[PDB]
Amino acid sequence: PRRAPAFPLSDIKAQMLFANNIKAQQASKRSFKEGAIETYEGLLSVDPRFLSFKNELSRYLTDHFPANVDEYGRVYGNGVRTNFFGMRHMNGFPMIPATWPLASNLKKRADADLADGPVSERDNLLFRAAVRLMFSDLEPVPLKIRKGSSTCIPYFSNDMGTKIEIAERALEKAEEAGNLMLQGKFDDAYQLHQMGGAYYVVYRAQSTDAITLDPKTGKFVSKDRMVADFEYAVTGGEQGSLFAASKDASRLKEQYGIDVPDGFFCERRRTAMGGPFALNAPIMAVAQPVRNKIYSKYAYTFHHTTRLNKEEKVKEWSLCVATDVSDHDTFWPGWLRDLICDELLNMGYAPWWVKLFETSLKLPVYVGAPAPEQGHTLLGDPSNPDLEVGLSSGQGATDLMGTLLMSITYLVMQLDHTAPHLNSRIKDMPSACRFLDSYWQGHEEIRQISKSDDAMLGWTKGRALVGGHRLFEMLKEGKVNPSPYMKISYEHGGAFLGDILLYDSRREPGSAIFVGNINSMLNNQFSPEYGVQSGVRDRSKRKRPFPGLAWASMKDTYGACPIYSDVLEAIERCWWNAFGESYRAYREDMLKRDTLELSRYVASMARQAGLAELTPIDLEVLADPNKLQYKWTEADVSANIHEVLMHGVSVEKTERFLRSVMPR
RNA sequence: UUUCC
Ligand SMILES: [Mn+2]
Repeated sequence: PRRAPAFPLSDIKAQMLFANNIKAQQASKRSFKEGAIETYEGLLSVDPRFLSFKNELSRYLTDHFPANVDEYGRVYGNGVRTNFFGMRHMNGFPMIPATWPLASNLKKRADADLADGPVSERDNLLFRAAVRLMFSDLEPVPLKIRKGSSTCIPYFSNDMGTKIEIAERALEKAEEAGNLMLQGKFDDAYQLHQMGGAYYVVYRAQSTDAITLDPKTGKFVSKDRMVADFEYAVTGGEQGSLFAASKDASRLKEQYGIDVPDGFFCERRRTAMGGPFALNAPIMAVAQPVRNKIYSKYAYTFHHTTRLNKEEKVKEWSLCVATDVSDHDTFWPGWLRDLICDELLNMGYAPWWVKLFETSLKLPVYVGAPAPEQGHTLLGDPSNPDLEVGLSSGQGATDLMGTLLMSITYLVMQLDHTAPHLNSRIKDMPSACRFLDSYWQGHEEIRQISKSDDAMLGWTKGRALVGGHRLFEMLKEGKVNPSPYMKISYEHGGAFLGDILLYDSRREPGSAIFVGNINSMLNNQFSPEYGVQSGVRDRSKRKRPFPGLAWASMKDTYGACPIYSDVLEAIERCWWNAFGESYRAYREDMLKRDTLELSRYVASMARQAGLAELTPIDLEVLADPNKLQYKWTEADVSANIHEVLMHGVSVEKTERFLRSVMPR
């Protein structure tokens, strides 16, 4: 196919993406930046003591607590699934270069042998039924906005007052914008209502990534992460190249004079996309009600809170298969965007709104700075959005899009390889809807719990069970992809939304339990993805508002991990060796300070009443709001806490907008 | 100095 058109920042098509204000102009030109993060107040991620501590702790834990994962990927025993070398990165210094995002993934899907559409009429009915059950009996709620998040293109505002106006104006003009777009007038819709333009592409750190220690050599080896250069991204991989980014941290020595201990590497960087907020608002105003619906009526499959919440569902199963999807977002199929839109139109959704939604999934991307001297290039033409990047992370319903794709993909897997007898129940729209409605409520012999690309597939006793074992066996074999839609395999060390499924000697769901992933405690405490941003006065606007609070929820979140005690002690000990102080005491102080600071933000918080009213979820979220993105939902957090992090647009304004969008 | 329960 066509190479995607590309425009340098100086071109008028890219200039038009940035308003005439300093923030926007700076965001367009920002060059590649790196530097140690402030892991905790006053402590840099590359401080020699800190790196010395990480070297001792990581070797020690790996030594004493080797992974306990069987050949079917189930974890048992110490609850450890891999070594602990993941903490060995110079946080804040990225691998170079980061990837150019692929402008079209059609070829990437075809070459991996994935389908370019529903392969059978049955699958077509199931994807559409997913749309009818998800988008149908919605209740308006206010549109909530994350504090301090940017409106990206074209204003790049972080001001709540300005964001609320942008959103309200957007709900008011979405209809006119959509209609413009239905007429092919995208430049007009963008110019008049800022609905269009591009996603603003930033690079985020995945702070821990695999590292192994080669026994032969005595040297550590970091996992290679492949990246696409510009030619490759704009040609969907037909030209250019895909190569291993460089994680070597040696350079930090001559560049910054930072001492780099042996076996420490640069961080894996991932692309992140900020959507043009005027376009996302009208999408988010539908998305939230959709979530409220599936997390209530289809709570069994989609609403996951605690380890025990998950556990209750899974222990009733006779077989539990922990799947893995490779690179979900970039393999996500545009044909599903078109199928969902087509079905929304059949259900009676406003065409103008469907068009806004369709366009949000075909938008050009403005690439910032993947490496020193590269970037500042707009991929795709905003005048006629036609990219196929897969799923953009900043689209307003990204989680729902991944969840609809995968939930149906895993059901198909179960039907295809284990439950042929259920096919006669899926004959037309009504029966598809009935069957999927029952399956999602956990009422069938095949079940699943999922969220985007994480899931656990279940079989109760019955006809499908024997097929379930053959599927599992097929996955263990790993030679044949069990799905025509995405690359599915089994998770090496089964886990679900952060909890590892700990199996005893019987290796059966009924006697298994969900424990916290101890390695994640270590990633969160010693390799955060951001520094403490102590320069940002308003903590509610920071990426890590109250880091100290996580100490208070630690026992609750990881206390069930078998080596919990051991890990806390190895930490205390290495921290002693490295810093001459008690880590525990260090965290109790951090805990007290943040606990006090938090009352400055909580109205109902007696200007010093404890943390008495806060749940463990509340605490993890206050220390790391990102978990509200990949793990929990607004509804899982105390309302007074929710207000610290979010602000809403009037219920009356969203209600009126939603009435003009929905069928009935 | 920049993203979506
Ligand atoms: Mn998993």
